[PDB]
Amino acid sequence: GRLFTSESVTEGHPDKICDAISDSVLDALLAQDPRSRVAVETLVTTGQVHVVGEVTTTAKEAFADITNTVRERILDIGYDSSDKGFDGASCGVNIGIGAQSPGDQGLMFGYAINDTPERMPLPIALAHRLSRRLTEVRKNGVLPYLRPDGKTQVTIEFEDDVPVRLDTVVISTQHAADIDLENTLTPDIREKVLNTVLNDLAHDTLDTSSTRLLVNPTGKFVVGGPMGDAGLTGRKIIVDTYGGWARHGGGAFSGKDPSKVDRSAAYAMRWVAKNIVAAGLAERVEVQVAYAIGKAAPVGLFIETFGTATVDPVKIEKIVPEVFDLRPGAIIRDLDLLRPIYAQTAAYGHFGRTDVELPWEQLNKVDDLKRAI
Amino acid sequence: SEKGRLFTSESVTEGHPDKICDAISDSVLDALLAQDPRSRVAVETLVTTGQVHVVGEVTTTAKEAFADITNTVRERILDIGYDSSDKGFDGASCGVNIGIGAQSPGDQGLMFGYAINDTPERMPLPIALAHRLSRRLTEVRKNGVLPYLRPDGKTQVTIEFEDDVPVRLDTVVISTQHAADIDLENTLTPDIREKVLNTVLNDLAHDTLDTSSTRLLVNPTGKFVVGGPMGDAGLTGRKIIVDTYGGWARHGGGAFSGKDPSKVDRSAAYAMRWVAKNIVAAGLAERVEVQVAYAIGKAAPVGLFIETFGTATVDPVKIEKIVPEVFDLRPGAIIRDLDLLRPIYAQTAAYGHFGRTDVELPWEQLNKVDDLKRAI
Ligand SMILES: [Ca+2]
Ligand SMILES: [Ca+2]
Ligand SMILES: [Ca+2]
Ligand SMILES: [Ca+2]
Repeated sequence: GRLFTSESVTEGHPDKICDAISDSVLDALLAQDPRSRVAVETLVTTGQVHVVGEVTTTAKEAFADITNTVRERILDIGYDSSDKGFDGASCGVNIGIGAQSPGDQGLMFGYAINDTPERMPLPIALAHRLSRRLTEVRKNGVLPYLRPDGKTQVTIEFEDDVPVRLDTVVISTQHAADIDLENTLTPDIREKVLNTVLNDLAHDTLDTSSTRLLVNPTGKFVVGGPMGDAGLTGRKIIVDTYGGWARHGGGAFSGKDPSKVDRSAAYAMRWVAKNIVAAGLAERVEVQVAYAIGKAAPVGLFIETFGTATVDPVKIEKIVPEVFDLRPGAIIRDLDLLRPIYAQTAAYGHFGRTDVELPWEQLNKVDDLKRAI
Repeated sequence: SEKGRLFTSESVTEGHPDKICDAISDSVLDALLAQDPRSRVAVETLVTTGQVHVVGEVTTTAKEAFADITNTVRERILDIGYDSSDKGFDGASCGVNIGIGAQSPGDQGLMFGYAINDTPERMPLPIALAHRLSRRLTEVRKNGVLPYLRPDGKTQVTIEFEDDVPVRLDTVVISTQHAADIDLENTLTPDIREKVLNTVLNDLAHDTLDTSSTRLLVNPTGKFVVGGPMGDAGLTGRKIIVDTYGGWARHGGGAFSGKDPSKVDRSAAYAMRWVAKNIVAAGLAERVEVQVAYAIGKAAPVGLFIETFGTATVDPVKIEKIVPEVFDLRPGAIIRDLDLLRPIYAQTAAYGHFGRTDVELPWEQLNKVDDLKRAI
């Protein structure tokens, strides 16, 4: 029986702090100037944030306010005290962003699979559901002693490609110093985080009766975030996408405006793949787009259905570029990408989100595909 | 009948800002390991216009090496070739800030490795060719053949595959920094074709890849005089697909540079490359993805899974059985057997960690082929 493990992290993980700050700067600029060009990278370490990169924008007032946007995001994450390892109101904030006033050979992958309602691979889907729920129970006061930093890991056993057993769940979370790990943290996390997520999913074949749950296996986790650590933007690209289950062409998402094809074309390929499986044309699919210098539209569109197609895969390949307009400008227009919608994507995955509606997750092309067959 | 598949991968030179960071992070690692082989290192680097910021955490007895980190940083930048503001960056005069916490002295995981007989080095062809080109691009700068070149650069390779055979080199893009006085059409383009593209193709001598109609584009966006961190920013661990298999294989996550070998994200990824390469070299498959599964509380893997994509010459179940008999995949054993507690990492920080034809790395040795053949 094959095992597969994926992980997720909360918004309080230092690498995710950086992704969120980078995309908070992006959203701030897009809110005032939708055509801003942005390439913003964030570093955090003990007591400090360093935001660098380049921007072309007319949004000078938003640019001036970046320092405050940074602090506010850190406070929203929940870092508001040195006791927690980090305080957005009093940490160091340094800005080294160059500012001015105003194709390529490419491959990009997308993936979808009918193993979850959100059409994601089960290990990453479950890991993200758990990291989101972990944060939710902190913020809604159900478990008020929790602190922001955390990580989830999910190992599933498969038999002939069917997920049959939930093998291991690891949940590591930051928490107040007075909390008993064995008699308070562990059962609260089992009841309020693991069991609620498993009930939400109600998976048809995943046996969770003998799951090994480990909560804070390395013990006390009182201080977290950048304290005694460091984070950078774009260091969780597998967490951001498919958890290792699918191939990745390279390129991080956060801090990049939608003109960056690494972001927008990856989003488009997810959209294509999700609509293909939701249309029942395959149970799982990897979609690959090929772009060439000097041509807007793709020079190639390839799929792999792993034996699960219900129609000829060559037919699927033919109809995708008829149904979808995969020119970069069309993707931007059609998904309405020149809007401040990115800070929300910077933790808990860019794909398969059950808590927010994202343009590239909409099943608005299922009918189109069915008509084209 | 399906249209031929296209696949593109890319590589960057040691002068690309993200690779500058990988190199600085691993140069700090090597400096520490040279004095204290058991140093714990998690060192991240940021560069932007005129400045380097090195952060993270270290546990080491190598206090003299730690004190010298600022000089190690400057020396790496100068070795890359950034020695002037005219080039965008000067290792001797740029800002260098160190914010590293210093002190004196398992996990649920999955990691992938891959190999394939599409190249001599048993790497996927698009990334192998991209890396050979980026290495050669740097080589002709440093050896004086094309002395007007400057450090920053990028290569991209698009190949057409028909029924899994690489049949055509579709496009090669070579983007390189250079001196201001250089004629792009009449000097740079023909020099790059002759000294970089043609030499690499002749070295490779690929039996099926037709290069007679290759579209070569040299600096398609024009002049590239200033580069590196100038008007840009780089960070450690932002080229993980360049570092590995160029998108051809699955990646479990985790960057390499700035991490000592106790980090399983690095050492177990290296071990999986070693396993996959030996499996293919032993004739057990033409291509293979190897997946190792670790559990909290157990040193040895709880699973070892392979995918041979229909190319196995023996039962894949048998391959799965013999791998953990022949390879000791306990983290402590990988570290000992590959001799990882040595200053060998700065060299890995550009041009790929896998498939290197210019340097001999422990995880690329075919010293387990005989063992595998005896176990069948
Ligand atoms: Ca059901
Ligand atoms: Ca529709
Ligand atoms: Ca041997
Ligand atoms: Ca024997």
